[PDB]
Amino acid sequence: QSTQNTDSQTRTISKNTSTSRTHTSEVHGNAEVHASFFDIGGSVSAGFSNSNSSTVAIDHSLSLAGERTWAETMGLNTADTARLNANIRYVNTGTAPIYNVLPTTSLVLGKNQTLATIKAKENQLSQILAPNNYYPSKNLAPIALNAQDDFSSTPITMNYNQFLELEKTKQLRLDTDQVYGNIATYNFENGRVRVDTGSNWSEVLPQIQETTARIIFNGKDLNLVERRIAAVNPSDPLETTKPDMTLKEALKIAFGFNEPNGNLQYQGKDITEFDFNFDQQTSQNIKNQLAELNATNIYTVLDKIKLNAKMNILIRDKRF
Amino acid sequence: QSTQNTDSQTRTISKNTSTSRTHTSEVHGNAEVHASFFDIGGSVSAGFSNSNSSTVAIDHSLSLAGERTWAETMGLNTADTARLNANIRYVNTGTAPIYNVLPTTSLVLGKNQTLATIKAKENQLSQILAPNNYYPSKNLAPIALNAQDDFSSTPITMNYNQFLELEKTKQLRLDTDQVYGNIATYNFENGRVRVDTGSNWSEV
Repeated sequence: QSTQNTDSQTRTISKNTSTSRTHTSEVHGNAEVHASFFDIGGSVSAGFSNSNSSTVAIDHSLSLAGERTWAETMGLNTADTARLNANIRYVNTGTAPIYNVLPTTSLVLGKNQTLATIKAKENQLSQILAPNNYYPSKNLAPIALNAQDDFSSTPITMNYNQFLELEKTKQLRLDTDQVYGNIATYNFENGRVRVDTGSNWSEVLPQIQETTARIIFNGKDLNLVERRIAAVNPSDPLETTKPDMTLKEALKIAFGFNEPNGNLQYQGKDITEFDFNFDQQTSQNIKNQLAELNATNIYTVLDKIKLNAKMNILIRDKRF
Repeated sequence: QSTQNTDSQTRTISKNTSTSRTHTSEVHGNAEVHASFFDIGGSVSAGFSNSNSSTVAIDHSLSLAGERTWAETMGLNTADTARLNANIRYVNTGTAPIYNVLPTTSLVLGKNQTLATIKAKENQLSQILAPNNYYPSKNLAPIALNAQDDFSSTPITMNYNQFLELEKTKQLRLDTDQVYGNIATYNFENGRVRVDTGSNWSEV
């Protein structure tokens, strides 16, 4: 955005000089009739007129011209027309802490046109992220994602059509494609927990998901809580060596379910007040298990339902 | 793309002064015939006319000139006229997982004119890619390949003829020349699977 002002005082001096010459011939013609009481007369005439002129002229001119200009400019580049700066905050809803967190965020315009994929840089790195914590901690203002460069030296650019589409629709989603982070492990020697920057959670997580039943449960104030319980995988020889896992045992050890008087409960609520949903595979498996146990109502046989790897059980409060 | 506006109020004052001189000689000539009931007459004449003139003049001028300009500019560079940003997604149709994936993509205009070969940068890296999985996972929006630089700081540039050919034919293929990635191997000691960044799948 430019502006410009201008003043101009001009002074003009003009000398002028002229000469003229004129030759003018004229042929006059005249006729007349006169009459009296007894006298009549007539007349005829012609007039030979030569003429000659010479004119000299001279001029001076002053001219003061004052000018005052205003100007105003707007420059733009259709590739680089806007810069995104996303305030963000990390959450850890899991059970383990994660160290030196570097989420790979991706900014998405409209439906699924990805403006940019950004791995976090040193400015966005989070040293610790303990479970049920935010970074920065919830009282503090969210961190600024500004840059695409490894060294945080280039703006997250957006082009003209994208910029127009964004101030019209105002739809800018942020995907979390993946999260980098390290494990801190206990050192048996001097008891200190140390972070290995070699090992990282992406090595470990798929291993966990591939060998444990997943249970999502929201009896705690209708926030989803995802636990994973180790469960036998019949086709994998190492995975059969894990202790047998009944669903009731899983609820007890993972979600604080207990039986004060012979019935499963969550704090003061009975298990029957919650309902189960399964992914189609798990629904198939529990189908076969209810078939083998000759039961119909599942709640009577919670202690007899064996869990398996990659089971997914969602347990919701019935009232909602 | 530039635009410019302009205003100009101008004020002009003019003083003028003139003098003139004229010398005009004239030779008049005349002849006449008169007639009455019994009387005829004639006449002849000549007229000597000298003339002399001197003219002084003086002038004042005000001039208010208002001008209003609009202007508009489009700049371009024929080497750097367009920037490609390819949304992409990785698939693993194999049987093993692959770690820290960095595919070497190549953007190809038309038949086989390669616009650019790009190894993935840290932004496009995929930590795990388990078999029968997509990165990012299929519900999420595809990742943005933007840059040619090692540090993701330069746009994937395209020149004018290439830009025209692309908005005409709209043929922009993406080849996958090769894929970098590491193996995670089982550690017999403590049972953890660990990724060796030395060893990689192209060896295997």
